[PDB]
Amino acid sequence: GRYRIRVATGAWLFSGSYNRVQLWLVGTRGEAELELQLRPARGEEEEFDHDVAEDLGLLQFVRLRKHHWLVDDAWFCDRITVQGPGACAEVAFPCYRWVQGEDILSLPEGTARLPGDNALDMFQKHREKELKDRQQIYCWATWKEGLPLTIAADRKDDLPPNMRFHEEKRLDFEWTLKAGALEMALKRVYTLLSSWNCLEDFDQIFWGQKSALAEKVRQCWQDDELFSYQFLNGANPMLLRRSTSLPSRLVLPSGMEELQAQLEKELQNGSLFEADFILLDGIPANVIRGEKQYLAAPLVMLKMEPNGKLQPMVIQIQPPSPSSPTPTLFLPSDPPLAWLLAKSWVRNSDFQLHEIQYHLLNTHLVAEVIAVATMRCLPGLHPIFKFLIPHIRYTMEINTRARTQLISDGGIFDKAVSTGGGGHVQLLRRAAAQLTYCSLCPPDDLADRGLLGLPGALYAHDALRLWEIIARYVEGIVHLFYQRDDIVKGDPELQAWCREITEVGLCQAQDRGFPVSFQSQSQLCHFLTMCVFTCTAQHAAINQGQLDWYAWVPNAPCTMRMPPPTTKEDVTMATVMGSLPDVRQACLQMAISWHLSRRQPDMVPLGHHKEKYFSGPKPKAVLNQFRTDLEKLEKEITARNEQLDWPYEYLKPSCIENSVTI
Amino acid sequence: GRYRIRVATGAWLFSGSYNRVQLWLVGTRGEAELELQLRPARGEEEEFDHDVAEDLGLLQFVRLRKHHWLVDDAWFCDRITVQGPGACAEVAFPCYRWVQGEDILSLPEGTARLPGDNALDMFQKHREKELKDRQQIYCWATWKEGLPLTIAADRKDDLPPNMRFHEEKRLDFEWTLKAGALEMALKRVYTLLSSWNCLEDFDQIFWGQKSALAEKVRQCWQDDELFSYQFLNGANPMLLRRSTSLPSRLVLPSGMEELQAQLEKELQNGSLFEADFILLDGIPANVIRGEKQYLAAPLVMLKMEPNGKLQPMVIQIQPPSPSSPTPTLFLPSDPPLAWLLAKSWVRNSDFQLHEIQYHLLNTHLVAEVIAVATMRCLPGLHPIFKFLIPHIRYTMEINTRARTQLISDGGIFDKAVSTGGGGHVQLLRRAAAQLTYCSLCPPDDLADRGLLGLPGALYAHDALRLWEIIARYVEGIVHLFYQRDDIVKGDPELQAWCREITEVGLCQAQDRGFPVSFQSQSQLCHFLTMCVFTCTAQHAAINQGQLDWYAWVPNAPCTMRMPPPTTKEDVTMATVMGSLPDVRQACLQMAISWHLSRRQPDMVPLGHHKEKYFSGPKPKAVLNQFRTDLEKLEKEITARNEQLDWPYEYLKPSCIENSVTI
Amino acid sequence: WKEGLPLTIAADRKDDLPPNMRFHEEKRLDFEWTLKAGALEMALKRVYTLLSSWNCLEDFDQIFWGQKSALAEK
Ligand SMILES: COc1cccc(CNc2ccc(S(=O)(=O)Nc3nc4ccccc4s3)cc2)c1O
Ligand SMILES: COc1cccc(CNc2ccc(S(=O)(=O)Nc3nc4ccccc4s3)cc2)c1O
Ligand SMILES: COc1cccc(CNc2ccc(S(=O)(=O)Nc3nc4ccccc4s3)cc2)c1O
Ligand SMILES: CCCCC/C=C\C/C=C\C/C=C\C/C=C\CCCC(=O)O
Ligand SMILES: CCCCC/C=C\C/C=C\C/C=C\C/C=C\CCCC(=O)O
Ligand SMILES: [Fe+2]
Ligand SMILES: [Fe+2]
Repeated sequence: GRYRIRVATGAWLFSGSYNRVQLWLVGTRGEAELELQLRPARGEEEEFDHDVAEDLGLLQFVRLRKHHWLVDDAWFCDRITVQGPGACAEVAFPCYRWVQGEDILSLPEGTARLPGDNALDMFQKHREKELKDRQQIYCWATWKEGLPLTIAADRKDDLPPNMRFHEEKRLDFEWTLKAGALEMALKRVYTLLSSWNCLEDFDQIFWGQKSALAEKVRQCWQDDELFSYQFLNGANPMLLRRSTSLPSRLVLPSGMEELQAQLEKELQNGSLFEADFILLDGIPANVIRGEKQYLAAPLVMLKMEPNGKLQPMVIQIQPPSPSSPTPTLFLPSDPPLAWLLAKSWVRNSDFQLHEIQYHLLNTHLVAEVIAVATMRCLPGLHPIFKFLIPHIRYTMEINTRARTQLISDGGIFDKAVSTGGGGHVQLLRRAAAQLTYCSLCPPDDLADRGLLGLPGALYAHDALRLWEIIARYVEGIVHLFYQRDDIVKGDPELQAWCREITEVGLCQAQDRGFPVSFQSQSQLCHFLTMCVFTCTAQHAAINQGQLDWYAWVPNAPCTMRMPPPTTKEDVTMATVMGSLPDVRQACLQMAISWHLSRRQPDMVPLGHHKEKYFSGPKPKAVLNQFRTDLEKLEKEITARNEQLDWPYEYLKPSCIENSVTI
Repeated sequence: GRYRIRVATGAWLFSGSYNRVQLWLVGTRGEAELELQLRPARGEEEEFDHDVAEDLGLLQFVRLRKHHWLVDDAWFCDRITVQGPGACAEVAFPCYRWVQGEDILSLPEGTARLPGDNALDMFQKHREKELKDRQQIYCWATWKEGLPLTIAADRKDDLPPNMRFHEEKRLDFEWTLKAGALEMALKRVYTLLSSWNCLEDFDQIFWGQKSALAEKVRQCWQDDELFSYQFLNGANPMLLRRSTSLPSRLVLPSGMEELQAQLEKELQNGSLFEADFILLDGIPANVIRGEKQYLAAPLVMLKMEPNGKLQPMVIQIQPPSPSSPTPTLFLPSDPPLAWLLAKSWVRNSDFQLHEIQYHLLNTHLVAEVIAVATMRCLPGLHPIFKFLIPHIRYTMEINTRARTQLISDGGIFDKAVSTGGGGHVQLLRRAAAQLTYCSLCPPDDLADRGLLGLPGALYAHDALRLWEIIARYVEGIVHLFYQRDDIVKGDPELQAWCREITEVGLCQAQDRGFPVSFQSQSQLCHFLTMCVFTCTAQHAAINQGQLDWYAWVPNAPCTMRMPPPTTKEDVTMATVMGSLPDVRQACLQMAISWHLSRRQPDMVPLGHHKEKYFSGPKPKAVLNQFRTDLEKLEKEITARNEQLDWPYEYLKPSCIENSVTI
Repeated sequence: WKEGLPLTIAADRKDDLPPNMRFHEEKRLDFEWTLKAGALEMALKRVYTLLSSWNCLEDFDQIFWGQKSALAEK
């Protein structure tokens, strides 16, 4: 009758010394009440040997009440494990939550359970009560119309406590914000007594917030090879697509018959690629400190040479208009300053579409919709919730901090970036209309963009490998808990979660290929693979490259302070320098790039969450197989990268964070 | 053949993601090599299920090698527990150390073991090797001649890494130093545009660094009752002693026949007490910023009324000299300003003797001698080492920080305190000559001082209760591991530790009653009870009252800026105010009082160390009985204190830190 | 000064007042100096509370000094 109760504590803030807890061991045949004296230690759980006279049977719940606690005392309980009298099996009760208030917190038994039709079942009652509690604390908010809905939190303090940053993450985030502000102030003081008239003057600020790859970028940004390489394996690999036909906007003037012949030859050869930034057309540009920024919607046509390297054929900086039916077509054979300015405009547009569409919307906002819907509709007992909860860690707070500080009206995005000041919200709406289910799934996105089988598309290879590994993990968990298709259909909480993402969170995403329901195990598996890839791998691909490719500001301008060139002979070094961002906007670009792309000291690698929501050995085995496949993929990526002058490192699983946290 | 290895990690700093460890399970019949991937979590240990083909037998050692680690990566391993194939007993291997370098770290089996005469025994070889390693990293240093020896560390960075502050303690200590510096700067700015001519002007600085008891002290410091009460239950309860005879220095002039009759009546009644500050006689006073400080060696005679309250009879501020054969005898019936100045001089002298003799020397330096000798002569296998190691935590670094920052030449003690500037080192030498073994043991110290059985001596009652409880803990551990007297005598490491404290650390303390050897279990029990009380309870008594009694600077001046009065009629408010410290020294007194007496957020209550050095159930039971007695004593002290206008709270076991850390 | 209120002396500023109604030297100097002293003490209190939490009633002890009385302490 000796029950050993081990309380793993994730975090605590105990002002006093007597922090007591009333704990109930609720079993099938009875419950037992205990009084425990919490004295948590770092790295060690607390044991509590207690003799229970009554026969509790199989334990189903652990109930917690904080007994006469101070108001400032906080307790994040990781989990409670109970060893029976002679059972010797540590029955797990995962909590992973802040125990607040004087109310009883019920922790169900750690075996993941689907909802049933037995209303009298204790787990069914607990999951219904839990779902009501979650649907009252986790509410949807419309941040902007036409956008996917957010968590109902005006500020980070309005968030639910379980979605908050833990101490180490919050301290690191705020300290690195102060460090970036300090370094930017030092850079701006440094450039007060220096001229800003040549590209080498960007060396005056190119320090502290940079990488070795960023130094290589500073050495090689003017090369057309690196400019073309950025479309495949740069910060934004999400836009370039193979051309099945010449674009309609690509209007060639007279005398471009050689370029037309080359474009037709690349088209019939199947080596013609395009990056169309047409989503930026008609987007109002920012006005920063009374200075008008400028935006363009370029089209750049690339050719794939036999050596696996892309080469630029033509840049059209502006789409055709009634005012300008035939835009100037910039070529690599042009005067070098005009071609360099055209490449800088294309990379600036890539910066806009990368940060707004493919970083903020496709990864951050989609993961926040997944996070809110997972908390609202999937109870703690649900296997899909236990599967998804490590991959939605810190997503709500990082999106709330973005909405309050970065992308607010007057935020940091309105201080450096050309799409800011309201145009970025319209661009977010336009990209939300383009935010399809097909675009978020690498096999379908890369088949649609024609990037399958490309030897130099390192992102594409790594993303397909990550998708099949993550899909193996997903199908292992789902086939563990959903044996048949009718079991998937018969799960009301899962269907409610699917509707919450599609109908509610993504704002009627039926037309955009998102499912309203799951009719089979495979459909649920594909959707959850999309969720995990968006929360972990897509964000790592679209986020880790910010410092590598954006610390050198001329390689990817955050804004343009001059109108796009319409003639090639009129472009000088003064035109390029006035078109490039000033030192304040460039330093802000560098600081945000560093802050967002740096490795978090408390980061969790993909699949290596320490929180044990699942209790059974079979989901643990599926997770272990997932980790083994990730280490094998990391070995393959390292072996490939060591033989490359330009390694792709953003999709290494150790460097892929387990959720969207930054 | 499935060995489950659980690695509890106290702390880590992992820059990268692949921190591998080669672990050897060394048993009586063989050893097994493993490769473990460390991914530590807060509050949770790391499990590692591994199949061992060979029969290891009973496990004796766990060997650790860091396998290709980064230079900045650090790992403080708490302990390693191994569960056998079907044994089900978690064989513990406590480490509680920073794993540094590429060398193999051998962790013995957690059962405490005495040294044997079998040289071929693996534990004997390990403990000899460990003792050599410890005697090379833990060396004695002579900070000042005539003083007890210190750890060989010129700065805190020169300390052994296992004696360093952990992250939370170091951050809290440095942040509270910056906070105290900020608050003092604000107080000094505040007093620039205010007059300093009355006692109420000390209200201008009496904020932020104070307590409710300190406010009561500000309300009642001029009362003779509180002044007398401070000798029994104030910050310094270590000096007042019952008078068996009238002191020789108490020279009464003519006309003091009534005072002589009262002193004789109190002497024959047995209610005559004295606080003789004669140790301060001839001590050179500080010179702070060109202003000469002044020191006195007073004698104050107290009478115990039937209601249990002490009352002051006479204050002699200066001892008799050839120049002044009959010093002025200040009485409570004098002009009030002269009597108030005499009481302020007595309390200033109490501040000097409290901080130098009874805080720095009797508690901090003695615990540092115990700490260094324990590390040098007692191996990790030794039961007395496992007993003492929680009670020597942070002692070396707090003494090193004191020696480098506070009490150095030009340190903070030379900036506010009258004994500073070199005189405090001479006072430390004089108190070291008075530092007897009898003085550090409450039953003997209170019997010698005649404070036994006093109803109002709350410190004395709490100290005797703490001594008997701690002695029960000590005798439980010792009788668990030392069954006979010849076992105590036959332990060479214990005798070496005794010599290291007495002959080496305390600099030939034979004449001062410290033992050169242990001839019985009871002698070792009494000495270890002295060690634990000095490290925990004596320091708590002499340290927690600093803010309560010293935030109001006129209640206990850190320095005196005028010579002591020789006449009663010439003392004015100007004389008192010029005698009291200026705002800079008073603010420094307040800041140090707050910094030293505040509850550390990471503090370990007495007997509640989470580190499990002992593996057996019987030392755990002895520790549990110790904790139970401490909670019963805390309930008794709280029940006594709730009915008292002046509660004594410094010896509550929850408020007693487990070691000298501040 | 305001409609519906009792009427005031016709003086937009203190300098527009009749000279016989003006503060004498000691009163004016004391009033202005105590305004500067209160501004100084408030600046010091606000600097003090920058690095302190404001979540309990005892945090009002962080500012309860300098401008108080014994009755205010009670
Ligand atoms: C991790 O590093 C960071 C990245 C992004 C933003 C910050 C900090 N917030 C910020 C906002 C606006 C600007 S800003 O130049 O647009 N305005 C300024 N106003 C003032 C006001 C007074 C004195 C100087 C200045 S600079 C700069 C930084 C970082 O620390
Ligand atoms: C927990 O709080 C504390 C307790 C004790 C000491 C410190 C800080 N060290 C310190 C040393 C000397 C002095 S001191 O007034 O003797 N000198 C000064 N020099 C300068 C130099 C420049 C500007 C101002 C000053 S005040 C004060 C503090 C604390 O933060
Ligand atoms: C006898 O003592 C006083 C009582 C009442 C008012 C004053 C002084 N006038 C005042 C007005 C407004 C504020 S206020 O915090 O509302 N604004 C601030 N603006 C700035 C501007 C720059 C720098 C700091 C500040 S604080 C505070 C005082 C006293 O000295
Ligand atoms: C890195 C290039 C410059 C800005 C890019 C624009 C938008 C970022 C994309 C998604 C937004 C998500 C999270 C931002 C994180 C935290 C807000 C704090 C302020 C900051 O982080 O500043
Ligand atoms: C509290 C009254 C004024 C000073 C008293 C004198 C000496 C203290 C007694 C023992 C010394 C031990 C530890 C001091 C701790 C740390 C040094 C940091 C500086 C400081 O802590 O300042
Ligand atoms: Fe991000
Ligand atoms: Fe101390």
